[PDB]
Amino acid sequence: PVARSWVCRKTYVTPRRPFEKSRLDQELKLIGEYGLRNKREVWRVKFTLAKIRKAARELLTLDEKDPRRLFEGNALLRRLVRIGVLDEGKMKLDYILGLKIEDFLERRLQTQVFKLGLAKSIHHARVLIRQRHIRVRKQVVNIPSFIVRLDSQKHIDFSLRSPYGGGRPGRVKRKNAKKG
Amino acid sequence: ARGPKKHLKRVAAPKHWMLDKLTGVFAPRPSTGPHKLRECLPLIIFLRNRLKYALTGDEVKKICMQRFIKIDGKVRTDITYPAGFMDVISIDKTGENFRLIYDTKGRFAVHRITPEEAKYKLCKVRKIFVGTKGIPHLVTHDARTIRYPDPLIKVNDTIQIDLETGKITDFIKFDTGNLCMVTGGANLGRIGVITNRERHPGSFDVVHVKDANGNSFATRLSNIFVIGKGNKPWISLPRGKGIRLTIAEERDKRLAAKQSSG
Amino acid sequence: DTVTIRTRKFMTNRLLQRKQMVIDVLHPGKATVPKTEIREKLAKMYKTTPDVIFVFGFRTHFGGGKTTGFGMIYDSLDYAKKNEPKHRLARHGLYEKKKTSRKQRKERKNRMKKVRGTAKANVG
RNA sequence: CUCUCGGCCGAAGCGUUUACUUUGAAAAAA
RNA sequence: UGGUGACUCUAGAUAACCUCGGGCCGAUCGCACGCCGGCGGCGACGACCCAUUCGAACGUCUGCCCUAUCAACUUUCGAUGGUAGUCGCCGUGCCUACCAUGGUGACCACGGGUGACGGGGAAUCAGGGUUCGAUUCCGGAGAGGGAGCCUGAGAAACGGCUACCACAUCCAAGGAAGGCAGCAGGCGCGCAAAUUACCCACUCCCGACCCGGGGAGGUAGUGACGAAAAAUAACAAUACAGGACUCUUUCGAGGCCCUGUAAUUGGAAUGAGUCCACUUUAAAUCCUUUAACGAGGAUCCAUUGGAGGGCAAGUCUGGUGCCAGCAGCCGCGGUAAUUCCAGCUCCAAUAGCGUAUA
RNA sequence: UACCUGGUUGAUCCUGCCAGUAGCAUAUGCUUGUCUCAAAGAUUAAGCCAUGCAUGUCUAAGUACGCACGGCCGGUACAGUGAAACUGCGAAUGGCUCAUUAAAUCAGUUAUGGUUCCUUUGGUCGCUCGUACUUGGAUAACUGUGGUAAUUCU
Ligand SMILES: [Mg+2]
Ligand SMILES: [Mg+2]
Ligand SMILES: [Mg+2]
Ligand SMILES: [Mg+2]
Ligand SMILES: [Mg+2]
Ligand SMILES: [Mg+2]
Ligand SMILES: [Mg+2]
Ligand SMILES: [Mg+2]
Ligand SMILES: [Mg+2]
Ligand SMILES: [Mg+2]
Ligand SMILES: [Mg+2]
Ligand SMILES: [Mg+2]
Ligand SMILES: [Mg+2]
Ligand SMILES: [Mg+2]
Ligand SMILES: [Mg+2]
Ligand SMILES: [Mg+2]
Ligand SMILES: [Mg+2]
Ligand SMILES: [Mg+2]
Ligand SMILES: [Mg+2]
Ligand SMILES: [Mg+2]
Ligand SMILES: [Mg+2]
Ligand SMILES: [Mg+2]
Ligand SMILES: [Mg+2]
Ligand SMILES: [Mg+2]
Ligand SMILES: [Mg+2]
Ligand SMILES: [Mg+2]
Ligand SMILES: [Mg+2]
Ligand SMILES: [Mg+2]
Ligand SMILES: [Mg+2]
Ligand SMILES: [Mg+2]
Ligand SMILES: [Mg+2]
Ligand SMILES: [Mg+2]
Ligand SMILES: [Mg+2]
Ligand SMILES: [Mg+2]
Ligand SMILES: [Mg+2]
Ligand SMILES: [Mg+2]
Ligand SMILES: [Mg+2]
Ligand SMILES: [Mg+2]
Ligand SMILES: [Mg+2]
Ligand SMILES: [Mg+2]
Ligand SMILES: [Mg+2]
Ligand SMILES: [Mg+2]
Ligand SMILES: [Mg+2]
Ligand SMILES: [Mg+2]
Ligand SMILES: [Mg+2]
Repeated sequence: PVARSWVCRKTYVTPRRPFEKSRLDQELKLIGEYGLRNKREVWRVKFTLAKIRKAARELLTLDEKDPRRLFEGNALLRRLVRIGVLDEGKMKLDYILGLKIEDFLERRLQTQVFKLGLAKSIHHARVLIRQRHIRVRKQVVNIPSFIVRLDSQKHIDFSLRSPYGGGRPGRVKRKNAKKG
Repeated sequence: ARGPKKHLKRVAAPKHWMLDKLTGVFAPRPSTGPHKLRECLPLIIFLRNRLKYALTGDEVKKICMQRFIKIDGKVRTDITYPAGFMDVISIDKTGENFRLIYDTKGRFAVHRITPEEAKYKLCKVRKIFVGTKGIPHLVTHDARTIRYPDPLIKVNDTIQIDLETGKITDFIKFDTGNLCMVTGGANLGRIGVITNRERHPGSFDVVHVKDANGNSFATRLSNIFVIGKGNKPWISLPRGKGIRLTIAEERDKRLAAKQSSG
Repeated sequence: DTVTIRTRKFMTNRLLQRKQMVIDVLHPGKATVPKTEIREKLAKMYKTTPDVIFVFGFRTHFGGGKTTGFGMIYDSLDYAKKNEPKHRLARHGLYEKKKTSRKQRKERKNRMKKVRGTAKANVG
């Protein structure tokens, strides 16, 4: 026996019919627009949303007055709000089922950086984050798919270590300055 | 297995000890003692985990050998010596005195006490037997056995015991209109007043108890422990007054505590 | 000149004779501070000598701003010498281990498991 | 559904007995 | 006297009993030293017996996969029950003695089989199921096979012992010694599985013990079982090539959007690596932190299967000519092969992707 | 995500299986830059096993006359560290494996009023009317004489 945790999960599920024009096109678009790495990333999101839709659907069969529906529901809606997907107007239970993929593909750090206009192309963005130029609050984030909370959005920066915001020049300007 | 088992696997440890999966295969395996192992606390959990005083088993060991820790006024140098419900831990060096009571949620919590109140404890009386030239005997839940008690003490009654002399000062009889805590069970850690007690011959006796919020619940009589006479508890109560919370209201407890924080 | 010591959780054990606490370190440009340095800053806060204080378990957060650890500060040097787990004393160089391996004393053990009384000492 | 004690209500009864149902307490942790 | 739902309970009184293979009553240890030749403080072991804790051991009720090419089964040798015992730690056909003739069975006994340790669980799933659970928790069994005991609170113990069987080591030939289904590692079997590594620092355990010990455990090594995050380029100009909005009857114009291709230019950005020092840690390692070097073409280059239909994608180009061959299935190959063998192209998933098998 | 396509006929609607399609585990082929986790001689042979290790243990408080050390002051019975050996305790846990085992094991459920229990915790421990200011013998380490090719023999 040992001191080790065995728990783990799969973060996605692969589609039932491998080849269909429809799926392929729709998922390609999703890939291109948000600058994802592979079809997996799409299925990943698609699956995380899918879970939520399951929880909701299995609350909705319960009566309103039930303690569990009230409590568990309010929690779910709350998480869903503070990530930025839902609004506080729509904060009823059913508007959950009214959710689409794009909505999570919104709140990825990769896209947020390109929306805030810190990077000038979506792909430029994915590079920029991975390149450590990007930071949240005081924290440097190395991952393109890092879902950005509603309240943590107001500070997303250029990370005072970097050339861009933090005033030390990179390797490349260093060499051209050592020649001149 | 030939004969008794000396280890405890970490995972099979009693839940309310609050241990982690990650830091070992084992857990402390309370030494044999006064409180049933499933139910109790080992000194080493309490001292290094609840209190944070010591980091490791070893630092604890160095604590008990300076003979600091006293349980019911006597030095216990065994680190896995079990302490249990209604028990007193006195640390002379810090002047800190802990009694062990159950939380609302069913865990032993750190609960601090006046050096005054620390001089006694409560016990449940498990049975009464006469022996050896007609001399009556008490057996507490602490396993302390006591002779020549007041004949008025019957079973499931609480006694107040001076920790100095180990002699009963006075007692509380078990009846409706008295004030109890559930010691183990589903409802463990709750506090209420006995409403009713129903008797099924050949089985467990069922007790109903009502709150300060008026909620009612049942347990098995063995799990009930009579703390106080009428509405007033003899022991200090823990910070949570001993009334449980629907999750929902607890969330709002937290939230209001977040909005009033700042 | 830019290094910062803050101390987060802090407690005093009368019974281990120590001020036992969590150490936070800000070091924006530099690599992680060495311990022999951090002891000095820490020391001049609590006014005690360097000797008596022991810091360990330093961990640096991703992206290189901060570092977190523990430290504990003993009343007398001697108290430390009793209470501290030995390896930490040895990083200061006070205590010294024996350099015999496990195979060593194991082998010797099973060797002298084979002889009677005074002969046991004659083996190695 | 009804009488013997105790402070009009609790213990005492039973009503044929089950199945079904709701509720309680007990259901090791992972 | 006290207690239960209920005692042949607990306590009391009477008569006696008391094991030489003996029951209790302390012939013991330490530290302080003090008091009126005497007195005593704290502890350590002991101890019969209660009670308690950890249990353990037997019972209660309900629940298991396949099989009729197993329909009757058990009872002279206990089957079922009775009465008295013996044995045991006690309840009991547990065993003996004597009686009775029972007990089980289509609600599937009895017998056989199981690539059967049972659970907690796992995989898959609309609802219902089906399959798997040797494997880290709980329970059971076993230490080459059987059997039998010493010791003890506790084993019918195997890192105790005594045999027999099977194996195998040493020998001066008389004798002696064995038990990896602990860790490593080796052989064999096989489609199928890691280092004769370092440690008691953590976790707990044992001990006369704060001090000793622990292949329990921890840490490294090997590791594409599997699971998580995630590089292989981004940008700008031009060069066009293009396209959409605007203007113009058209020619054309646009400084307005985009896109590709550029054996086009351009410096900016970084990790992979190399590598000082820190940190990490029992000592190291890794990660993280950080100096120094470190990105322009075959480099610091992505591969695995496919390209008739199912099923996403070629009426290409050269070779083969019912052969070599592919092809899960329908099928393709007999001189213009959209299916073979290849070059070009594109297509699916992507640090993964195919095959076979449950 | 409550899902189906190809295949019998000249063509059609069917019953119907074969084939496809997605997971999941074991193997395996080709390939492989980064980081976090992590299973791993179960299936067949509960087949066999060199070598090393895996269980020992002392406080102030059971026995010290080893000079082994020192050790002081030396008629102090014993100052003190202390190998060994006697004693006490532990070796019944833990670790491994899954051969056997089908109301057996096992799970929930109950019982012990039908029993045993080292230890721990508290109880008891001048309740008995009858050499003690201390009793008897032996044995181990140690000293020595030995035996046997051979041992954790004696
Ligand atoms: Mg075992
Ligand atoms: Mg009962
Ligand atoms: Mg559970
Ligand atoms: Mg009989
Ligand atoms: Mg009998
Ligand atoms: Mg007979
Ligand atoms: Mg089997
Ligand atoms: Mg099975
Ligand atoms: Mg199993
Ligand atoms: Mg294994
Ligand atoms: Mg097991
Ligand atoms: Mg066995
Ligand atoms: Mg074998
Ligand atoms: Mg023993
Ligand atoms: Mg045996
Ligand atoms: Mg062995
Ligand atoms: Mg064993
Ligand atoms: Mg092995
Ligand atoms: Mg081979
Ligand atoms: Mg393998
Ligand atoms: Mg250790
Ligand atoms: Mg040690
Ligand atoms: Mg191991
Ligand atoms: Mg490795
Ligand atoms: Mg593979
Ligand atoms: Mg992976
Ligand atoms: Mg590396
Ligand atoms: Mg390049
Ligand atoms: Mg190819
Ligand atoms: Mg081709
Ligand atoms: Mg095809
Ligand atoms: Mg097609
Ligand atoms: Mg094929
Ligand atoms: Mg084909
Ligand atoms: Mg396939
Ligand atoms: Mg036909
Ligand atoms: Mg046809
Ligand atoms: Mg099929
Ligand atoms: Mg790196
Ligand atoms: Mg095997
Ligand atoms: Mg098997
Ligand atoms: Mg011995
Ligand atoms: Mg003991
Ligand atoms: Mg005692
Ligand atoms: Mg001799």
